[PDB]
Amino acid sequence: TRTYDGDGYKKRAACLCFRSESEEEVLLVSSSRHPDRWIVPGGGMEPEEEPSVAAVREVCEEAGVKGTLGRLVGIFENQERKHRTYVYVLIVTEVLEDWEDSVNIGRKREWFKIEDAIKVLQYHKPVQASYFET
Ligand SMILES: O=P(O)(O)O[C@H]1[C@@H](OP(=O)(O)O)[C@H](OP(=O)(O)O)[C@@H](OP(=O)(O)OP(=O)(O)O)[C@H](OP(=O)(O)O)[C@H]1OP(=O)(O)O
Ligand SMILES: [Cl-]
Ligand SMILES: [Cl-]
Ligand SMILES: [Mg+2]
Ligand SMILES: [Mg+2]
Ligand SMILES: [Mg+2]
Repeated sequence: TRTYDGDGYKKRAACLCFRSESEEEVLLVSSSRHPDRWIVPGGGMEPEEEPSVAAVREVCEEAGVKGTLGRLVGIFENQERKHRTYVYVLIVTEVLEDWEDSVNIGRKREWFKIEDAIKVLQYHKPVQASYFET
C-alpha cells in the first residue's frame, strides 16, 4: 500500500549503505525496469511505518544487506515524479547471498567509491546523486 504526504507526494525511505564508518564506498542496486542503470536502494513507506524502519526494510529487500542504522541525512524531493524520500546512513555489517529482489527480478548490487556513485547516478537520478553532496 503506497502512502502519501498531505501535498500528494509519495512517501519513501532509502539508505546510503556504506561498507564501513569511513563512508568511502556505498552499495548501489540496478534499476528494476532498466538493469544497466544504478540507483540508491529505497522504496515506499507502509501505513504508520517509521521512516527509519522503512529504510532498513527496503535496503534488505532491494540490496540484501543489514547493518547499523546511522543518522538521517535529509528529506529529498523528486518534483517530476512527486515523491519525498527520507535518506539515512547505514553501516553494512551483514551481506546476504540471496535476497528478495535477487530471487524475484535478478536485481544486481555493486560497491562504488562515493565519487563514482555520484557519476553513475547523475544522468537518470540527479536527486539521488544529491544525497551525497554533504
Ligand atoms: O519508472 P518505474 O515504473 O519502473 O518505477 C520507478 C518508480 O516510479 P515513479 O518514478 O513513478 O515513482 C517506482 O515507484 P512507484 O511508481 O512504484 O510509486 C519505484 O518504486 P519505489 O518507490 O522504490 O517503491 P518500492 O517498490 O521499492 O516500495 C521504482 O523503483 P524500484 O523499487 O527500483 O522498482 C522506480 O524504478 P527504478 O528507480 O528505475 O528502479
Ligand atoms: Cl566505507
Ligand atoms: Cl529520485
Ligand atoms: Mg524501490
Ligand atoms: Mg522495494
Ligand atoms: Mg516497497
